[PDB]
Amino acid sequence: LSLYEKMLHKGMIIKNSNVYEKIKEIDTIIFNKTGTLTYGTPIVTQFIGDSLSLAYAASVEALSSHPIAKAIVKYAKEQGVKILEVKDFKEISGIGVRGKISDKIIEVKKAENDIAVYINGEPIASFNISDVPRPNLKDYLEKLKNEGLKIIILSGDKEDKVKELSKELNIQEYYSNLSPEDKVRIIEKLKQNGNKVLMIGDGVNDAAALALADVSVAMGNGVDISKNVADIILVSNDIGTLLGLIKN
Ligand SMILES: Nc1ncnc2c1ncn2[C@@H]1O[C@H](COP(=O)(O)O)[C@@H](O)[C@H]1O
Repeated sequence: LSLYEKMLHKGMIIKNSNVYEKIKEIDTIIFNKTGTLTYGTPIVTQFIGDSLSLAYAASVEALSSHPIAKAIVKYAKEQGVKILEVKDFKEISGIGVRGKISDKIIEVKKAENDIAVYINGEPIASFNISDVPRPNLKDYLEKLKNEGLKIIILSGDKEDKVKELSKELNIQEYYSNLSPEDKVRIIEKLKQNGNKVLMIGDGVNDAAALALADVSVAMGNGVDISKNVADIILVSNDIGTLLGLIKN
């Protein structure tokens, strides 16, 4: 039907209307990592420590709703340990959680294996938690060879998580440990350098960068601040779908 309907049926909401004109001009495609190149769901990739520590950690995390707490709880159930009764539980907002089991103070909190487990102030185990990447690569390579598109990846994630993923999809140019303010500035430079930037984002740390892109795409599973500022919503959460469109 109408162009809007065609796109919607392609899995794309076009909030803008001028965006088509804008797309022919784009020469730089920037991906925010989290929830764009990956699902937005943290998993335990590794636990270091024993099963008693695992049980303690999950028992305490069972009382939090944070995605990380959930991922630990889920990992432990899969190992087959059961949830223990916790007393004097406390979330902290910044660090993590705390609680008392069998006369032992248990804390599960961040660190830098970012997540540590402390039994009576002594770090006893840790979790390495990370994301699940979306299936694909060729799609992106079709971009590289499509037009002469430069592809950049950005995230507030650590240089280890980002380097690994960029190695994976074969992107040379990426930047890690970035705050929104950093991202705004990188895009700023690019636009000042005369580049036309299309950016795909998803979630809190992407909104301000997206608002500043020449054309902006938010993911379907993306947060509201991101979507109310995006030119396009990939309600399909299917990047490939968006790719094709870039193949004008
Ligand atoms: N329930 C939790 N268990 C362990 N660590 C947490 C928890 N909640 C927050 N954190 C830590 O706090 C950081 C930032 O939290 P957030 O700002 O809410 O995403 C996370 O990356 C974790 O290191």
